[PDB]
Amino acid sequence: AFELPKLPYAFDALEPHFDKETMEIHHDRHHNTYVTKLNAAVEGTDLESKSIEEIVANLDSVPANIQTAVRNNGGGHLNHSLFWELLSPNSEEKGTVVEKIKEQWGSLEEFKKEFADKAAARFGSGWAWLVVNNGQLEIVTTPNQDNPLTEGKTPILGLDVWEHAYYLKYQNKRPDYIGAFWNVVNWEKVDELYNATK
Amino acid sequence: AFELPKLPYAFDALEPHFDKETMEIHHDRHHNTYVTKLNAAVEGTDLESKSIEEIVANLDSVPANIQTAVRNNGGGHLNHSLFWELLSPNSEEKGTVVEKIKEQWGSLEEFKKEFADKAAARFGSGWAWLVVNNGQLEIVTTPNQDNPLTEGKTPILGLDVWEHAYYLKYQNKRPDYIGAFWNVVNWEKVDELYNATK
Ligand SMILES: [Mn+2]
Ligand SMILES: [Mn+2]
Repeated sequence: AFELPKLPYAFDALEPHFDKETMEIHHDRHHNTYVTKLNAAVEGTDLESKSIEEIVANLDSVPANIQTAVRNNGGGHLNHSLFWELLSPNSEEKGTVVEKIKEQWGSLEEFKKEFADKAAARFGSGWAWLVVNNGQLEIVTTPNQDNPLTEGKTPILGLDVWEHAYYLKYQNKRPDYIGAFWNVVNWEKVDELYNATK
Repeated sequence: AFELPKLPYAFDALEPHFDKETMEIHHDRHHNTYVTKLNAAVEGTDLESKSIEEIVANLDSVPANIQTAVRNNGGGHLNHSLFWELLSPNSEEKGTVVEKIKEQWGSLEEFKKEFADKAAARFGSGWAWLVVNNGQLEIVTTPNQDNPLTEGKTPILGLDVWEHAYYLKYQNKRPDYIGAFWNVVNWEKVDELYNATK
């Protein structure tokens, strides 16, 4: 069923912000494992022929016996597939969302400050998200590989704050990693995901 | 009130099992942060002059306004204080508990298998525990910095499977880390904690 998407750039395309060793491991091992376990959980079930977005949006309906496996690895598959596409070696802070951000938060900087506090505050493994909730933009975080789509909020930007995403280059300094992320945001993709809600 | 406990050995004393850079960061930053934040949550209160074990044990009646900070950072302070004392550069597979394990699981290698499978199955950030409950041994894992003492079960052995504990040396290879752990278990301390429940 599901497959591991190829990266849209080289492992080292995001240095010096995200290190090449991490990009390789993160994608080829961690993501891939999410795919393997996800396929095992869904094979033989109604979920097999569903899209990853459809599975995660309707995770509350998934049978109790495979719900955790799908929640965690389906989560994993969706979240990382989004993540790779939301990164870019030549981020431009412009476009539809940067403008909606500017209008809602006053500055792009004010927005980053709020995103960074919430992302740093996520205790344990999780993700920080910019989501649209019924037309309105808001910053939420989730534990582990949970995704706001499960609660009917469309994510348009996400940062992975599992320690495996930053430890090799940043060790404990998660605030420095979040700071480096801004330089590699794929705002074009962010736009594409926002405009898909309209 | 609370203080960062000193390590009973050198930063490099557990090599080649747990690397020295990890031990230093793990102890000086990660554990220290749990201590700083716990101190902020309990200062000027009842809890300040209590022992970390009794705080964590009676977390369920700690007022809802500081519960999360105590749970996370107190739990953090407890779990790591146990962890450092539960490790040794002079590890020796004998004693009261080894014998009980032998009796209950059949062998050490059987008990290790079940411990290693559960430790590897803990999704996200967490700990794997050997606990005394109802005068029997039981393997359980907990999320984040939760400790089975809160659910009335006395832990006697504990393994940190937060990615910070192993990423620098093992990266994604959590099983290899669990494998190395066996070589530095301080079973003299496990005996002491087990015998304290009698
Ligand atoms: Mn990840
Ligand atoms: Mn730890």
